Amino acid sequence: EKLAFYDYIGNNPAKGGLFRTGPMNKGDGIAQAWKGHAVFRNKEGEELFVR
Amino acid sequence: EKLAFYDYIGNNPAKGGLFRTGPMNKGDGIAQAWKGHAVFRNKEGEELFVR
Amino acid sequence: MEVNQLGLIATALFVLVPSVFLIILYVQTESQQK
Amino acid sequence: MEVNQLGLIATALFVLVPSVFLIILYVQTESQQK
Amino acid sequence: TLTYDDIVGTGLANKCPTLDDTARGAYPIDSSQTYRIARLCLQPTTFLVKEEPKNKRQEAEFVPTKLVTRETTSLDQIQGELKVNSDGSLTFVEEDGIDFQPVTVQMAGGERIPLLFTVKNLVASTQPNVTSITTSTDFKGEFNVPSYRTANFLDPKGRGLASGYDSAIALPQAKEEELARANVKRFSLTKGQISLNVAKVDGRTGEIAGTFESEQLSDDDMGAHEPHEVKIQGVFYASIEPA
Amino acid sequence: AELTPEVLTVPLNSEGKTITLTEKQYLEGKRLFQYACASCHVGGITKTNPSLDLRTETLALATPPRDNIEGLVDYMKNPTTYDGEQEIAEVHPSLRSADIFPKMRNLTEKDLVAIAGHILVEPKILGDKWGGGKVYY
Amino acid sequence: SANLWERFCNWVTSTDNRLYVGWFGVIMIPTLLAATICFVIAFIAAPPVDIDGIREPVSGSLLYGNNIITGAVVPSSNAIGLHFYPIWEAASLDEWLYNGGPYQLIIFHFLLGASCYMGRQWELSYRLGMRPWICVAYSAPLASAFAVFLIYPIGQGSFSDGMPLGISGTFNFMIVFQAEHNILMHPFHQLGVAGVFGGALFCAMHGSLVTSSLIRETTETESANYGYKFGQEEETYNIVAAHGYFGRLIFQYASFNNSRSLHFFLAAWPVVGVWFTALGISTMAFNLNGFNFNHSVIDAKGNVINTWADIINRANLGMEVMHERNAHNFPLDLA
Amino acid sequence: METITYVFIFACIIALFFFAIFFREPPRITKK
Amino acid sequence: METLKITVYIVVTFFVLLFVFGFLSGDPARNPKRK
Amino acid sequence: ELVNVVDEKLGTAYGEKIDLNNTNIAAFIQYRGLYPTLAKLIVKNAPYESVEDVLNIPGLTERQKQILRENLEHFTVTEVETALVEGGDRYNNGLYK
Amino acid sequence: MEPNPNRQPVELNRTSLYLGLLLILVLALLFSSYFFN
Amino acid sequence: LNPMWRQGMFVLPFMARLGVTGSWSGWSITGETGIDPGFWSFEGVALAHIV
Amino acid sequence: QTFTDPPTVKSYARKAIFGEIFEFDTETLNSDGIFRTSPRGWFTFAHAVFA
Ligand code: CLA
Ligand code: CLA
Ligand SMILES: CCCCCCCCCCCCCCCC(=O)OC[C@H](COC1O[C@H](CS(=O)(=O)O)[C@@H](O)[C@H](O)[C@H]1O)OC(=O)CCCCCCCCCCCCCCC
Ligand SMILES: CCCCCCCCCCCCO[C@@H]1O[C@H](CO)[C@@H](O[C@H]2O[C@H](CO)[C@@H](O)[C@H](O)[C@H]2O)[C@H](O)[C@H]1O
Ligand SMILES: CCCCCCCCCCCCO[C@@H]1O[C@H](CO)[C@@H](O[C@H]2O[C@H](CO)[C@@H](O)[C@H](O)[C@H]2O)[C@H](O)[C@H]1O
Ligand SMILES: CCNc1nc(NC(C)(C)C)nc(SC)n1
Ligand SMILES: [Ca+2]
Ligand SMILES: [Cl-]
Repeated sequence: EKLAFYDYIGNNPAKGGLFRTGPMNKGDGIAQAWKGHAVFRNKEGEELFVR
Repeated sequence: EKLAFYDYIGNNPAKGGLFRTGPMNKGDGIAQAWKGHAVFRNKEGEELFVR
Repeated sequence: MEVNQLGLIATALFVLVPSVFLIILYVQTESQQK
Repeated sequence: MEVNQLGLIATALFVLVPSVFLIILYVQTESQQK
Repeated sequence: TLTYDDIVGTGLANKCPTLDDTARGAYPIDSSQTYRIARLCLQPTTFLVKEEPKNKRQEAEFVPTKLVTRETTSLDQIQGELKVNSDGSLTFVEEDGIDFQPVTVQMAGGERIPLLFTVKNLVASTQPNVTSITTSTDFKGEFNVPSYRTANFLDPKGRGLASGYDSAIALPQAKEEELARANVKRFSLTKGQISLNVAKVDGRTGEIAGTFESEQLSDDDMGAHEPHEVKIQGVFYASIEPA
Repeated sequence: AELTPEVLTVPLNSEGKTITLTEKQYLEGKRLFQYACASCHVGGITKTNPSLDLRTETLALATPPRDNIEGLVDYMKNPTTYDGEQEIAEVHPSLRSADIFPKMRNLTEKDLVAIAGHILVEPKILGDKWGGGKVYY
Repeated sequence: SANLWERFCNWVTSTDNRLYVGWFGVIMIPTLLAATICFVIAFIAAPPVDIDGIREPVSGSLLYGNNIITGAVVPSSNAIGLHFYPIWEAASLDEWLYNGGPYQLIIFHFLLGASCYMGRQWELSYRLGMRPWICVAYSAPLASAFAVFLIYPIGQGSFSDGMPLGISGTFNFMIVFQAEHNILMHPFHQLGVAGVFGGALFCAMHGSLVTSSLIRETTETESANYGYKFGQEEETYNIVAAHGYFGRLIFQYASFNNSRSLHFFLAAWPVVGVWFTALGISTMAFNLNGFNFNHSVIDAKGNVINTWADIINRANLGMEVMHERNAHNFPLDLA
Repeated sequence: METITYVFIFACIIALFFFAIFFREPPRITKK
Repeated sequence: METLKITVYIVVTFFVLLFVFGFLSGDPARNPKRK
Repeated sequence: ELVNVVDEKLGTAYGEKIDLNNTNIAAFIQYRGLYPTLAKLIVKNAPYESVEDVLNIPGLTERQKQILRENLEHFTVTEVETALVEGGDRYNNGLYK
Repeated sequence: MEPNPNRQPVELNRTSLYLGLLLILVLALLFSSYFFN
Repeated sequence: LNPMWRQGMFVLPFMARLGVTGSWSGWSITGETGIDPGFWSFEGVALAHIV
Repeated sequence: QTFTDPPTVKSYARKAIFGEIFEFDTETLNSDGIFRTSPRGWFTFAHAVFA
């Protein structure tokens, strides 16, 4: 889980604002668990990827 | 309705506190409607009264 | 906890304002020649 | 509305504190003899 | 032999008796002669509290905890019949005794975890065919874990189950659905698991000794919140006699 | 509003017959009741066992009936449990045990009758107060 | 060096110190710093205390949900009673904070130091050539802290019954006390309020009489206070004009003209009254309570005719019947 | 937020204490 | 923990000695006149 | 739904008659000759499936059985409620005068 | 103690008070929006 | 998933970078238990500076 | 309407105590359910003090 967590833009220091005060938690919230890896596919079975 | 409303201890100025600030509405809430007169009775049909 | 929102500012100005008063005087007294 | 709770006190002390500063000086200057 | 004064204040009173390194024998069972336990005794050594894996179910383990109350943990004076069974096994059946003690332990966070460490209504059993009680002759069974606080207990605001207030009388016109759980007191009753595994026998006097491990739930506080899982390790001492 | 002889007329035995006490006996009982009872029966209750009181009705359902002079008197001589199925003179003051409860040594049949009369007269005056406890103080 | 120790003793005892650290001070200064430092931390961060020994923790610190008015430092456990509970008596601090250890560390050091504080109020007076006895005035308020923090607990069998260290915690001590002892109906408490009421009264009398009979030496627009210089020879008010007015308010012989007799009375009254109040709490610490006039006046038939004394008993029962909800298992409250 | 406010004022009173004891106006005799 | 006890004890002894050996040091002497 | 088992029990037989499986021992003091001896036996002798099962307590002298028969109309029986039986609350539920 | 000889008096004229306040107030009019955010 | 840097901790990290990783209350930055930080726990450091 | 399940009956009985039973909107003002006094009350307190 720890490893997956670093791969979330919500921990990227480059996101945010000057008057968006407080901990990172007042934002997206206190992380509880990893929902899991999401694989998208289309009717043909082809695997798609989210930009 | 108006008449029934005056017969509610929540409009009695003698209830309250020195640091219980604000309108009467921050207390019991904004009055919406009169639920109606409540008559209590016991198995024998006798009508009881709430002190 | 479940406190009053204005409690903080009520306490802050309750302390600041009159303290600032006294202080303005004391310093202007203190600096009077002689 | 859905504003910041500390906004009020942040703005209050932001105005009061330095204003109280200047004022303390001006009055102590103003009352210096001769 | 130590009189009362010879123990008072030493903490010695909260310690189940011990057998010496010698006593590693075996006690005989007549199977045609009723037997009873004149004195079962359980002394806690550790209290582990399984931690809630947060939302991320990752499998949780038991963790040590500090004993915030004091040396008041031991169960003593337990007693009942140790009936011999057809298959030659033994099952202990408790009748009465200081069979429970309210314990409170703290955790990493600082959280106090109160539990009613007990073995009420124990029903321990052994292996089939057990002519004589040798070292490590496992006893296993369940017991009942009654609510931590009993029916009459009142919360800081007067509300109670068998007695006390009906609601949050301090908030006369507040919505009640939200307060439901804390106004309506529930009395929890659950089962527990324990295993007394011998280590020292002494057929001579018929007094075995050993160590135990039991698991049970902690206080749910009249059902206001979920109970924590607890594991308890310690030592025990039993006095078997024909009677 | 007074203690008339009408109020001092309490049941003597089980067969309805009554006796009438006099303002002297009353006071005297009241004094004796304090001397050897109040200690534990102050105000009609029972400190070392709050489940059994001196309310006349309680004494009525006792066994044997202890709600009359004859009854209470027997009791003060040979005490029993509420079902009467057991003598308790050993842990309850009584005549047959004055060696153990000295306060009961002086006590003579005249005294026992007064104490008994007091118990039946009090609730007549005080009412609910006599039986109940602090709730009624 | 005239001799280190010889010197040390000259410093300690020196009357040239900004604050007179005396001989008594050598015990005071440390005990008082411990009491104070432990308190402040407790009051702010200590966790819940099982005051009644029934595993029902009462949190009384700011960080655990309290505010200045409610917050307090909770008394040691009842499981502990009168036993000594120094930190080195606990498997851990966690255990020590749960059984109310901080309470003892505080009351003992405070009471210790506050006594030496008295011992000091003597010493300095000696090193300065002034008459003693001031320290004897301070014996009253001290004798109270003692009564409320130690005598009462010794008497009652537990430190858990000592007065808590907090605002509301004190009201608790009072309300319950009243229920178990009916103090308002005790001679000693009454003498206490006479002394306190009286004190405040007299404090106002003197204060006004004097301030009102001050010799004019100030401008119409100048603080009337400046009319006094530190280190004056003669008096700053007309004690003869003061007496002149006050003697006419009531009547001459019922008025002071001797400043010394005035000031003795001024000190004697409150101190004597509080001494009795302190002896009240120290006396009701052995269950010799206030007058019990319950069901005294009864009528011609035997009916009970209530007096205000009875209306007081009901209010007391309410307190009795509700305090310590879960701590009692039996009929009589003998503890 | 409340805790901070309570401790702050307390901390301010103790500061006052200090200055009052150690930074008073030296009390001068006769001449004034 | 058994240590702290020791330390505390030492510490209290110091001061208590400083106290007795103090008034012992001819305290009556210390004062304005007659000594 | 969360309900106060005790306040609910008061809407059944318990609450109208002496519950042989729940009601506290002192309740037996309101009928002639049941208290000391019998009440102990009744309570001590676990739960009952029906009021009559009381008549079956081992040892009951012929007279006791007589008395019991007389007062059966004042008894009932309902599921054993833990909140009311735990803690030995049937021998002392913390109520006095 | 000797009257420390390194001290001078401090001054703030009326105009400075005004220029000062004008700055404090307007900064406050500029940042309050972001404080309340 | 909820480490100091998600909780707007600013000083707490500089104390771990050099050793102080425990609390007198029992917990620790790495997530271990039963550890004895001794006197130099975050509380300790904080205590020290104040003095 | 009529209600017979103890809890609901008691709920209303618990309300009858204040006189006529009403329906409040507690959300809006985020009320707490603790009585506050009317202007009549405040004006009276303020003037009795000032006086
Ligand atoms: C010096 C660097 C520094 C840094 C990097 C941080 C960083 C942080 N602090 Mg800390 N803090 C500091 C100093 C610092 N602090 C000091 C000195 C104090 C004492 C007051 C605090 C008290 C403090 C508290 C009480 C809390 C934090 C918290 C936090 C986190 C807050 C997130 C946030 O809302 O930022 C907001 C950043 C800003 C609002 C900056 C904007 C400044 C603008 C508005 C004004 C500039 C002034 C003026 C108008 C300029 C005009 C000039 C004129 C000439 C024109 C963050 C990691 C919070 C936390 O831990 O949450 C979990 C928390 O609760 N800090
Ligand atoms: C003179 C009488 C007066 C009266 C009777 C009222 C009455 C009312 N006002 Mg108004 N108000 C007044 C003057 C008055 N106001 C003034 C001068 C202002 C300008 C600031 C306002 C601004 C105002 C606002 C902005 C609002 C009200 C609202 C309300 C209602 C508020 C309910 C409440 O929370 O009270 C609370 C009463 C108190 C907190 C009094 C306690 C005073 C104590 C704490 C301190 C005393 C000072 C000091 C510590 C003493 C020490 C002395 C020393 C020598 C020892 C109420 C009907 C509210 C409303 O309309 O809600 C719908 C609202 O939002 N009022
Ligand atoms: C286990 C214990 C560990 C202890 C460690 C510390 C050892 C001792 C002292 C030094 C530490 C710093 C002390 C600060 C002193 C000071 O301010 O006074 C400085 C003055 C100036 O004189 C003076 O100062 C002179 C020198 S000069 O001005 O420094 O040059 C000096 O020669 C003279 O003797 C002296 O009296 O000293 C005094 O008058 C004696 C003061 C005694 C201390 C008071 C304690 C009282 C406690 C009260 C409780 C409430 C407060 C709670 C607060 C938290
Ligand atoms: C039941 C147990 C009884 C135990 C008794 C134990 C007694 C132990 C020591 C007794 C010591 C007497 O000790 C002696 O006292 C005199 C004062 O009288 C001190 O003399 C001291 O006082 C003068 C002032 O009078 C100072 O200027 C001098 O610097 C100081 O030392 C000696 O320096 C000290 O050595
Ligand atoms: C200003 C005055 C300050 C006074 C401070 C006084 C402090 C007094 C005592 C501190 C005692 C700490 O005592 C110590 O606590 C830790 C838990 O935290 C215990 O437990 C610790 O050591 C054992 C090994 O012994 C480890 O397996 C365990 O994981 C560890 O937590 C120790 O067995 C105990 O010896
Ligand atoms: C000097 C003014 N006279 C005077 N007299 C009195 N007499 C009583 C009885 C009140 C003490 N008091 C004062 S004020 C302490 N003053
Ligand atoms: Ca939790
Ligand atoms: Cl309690």
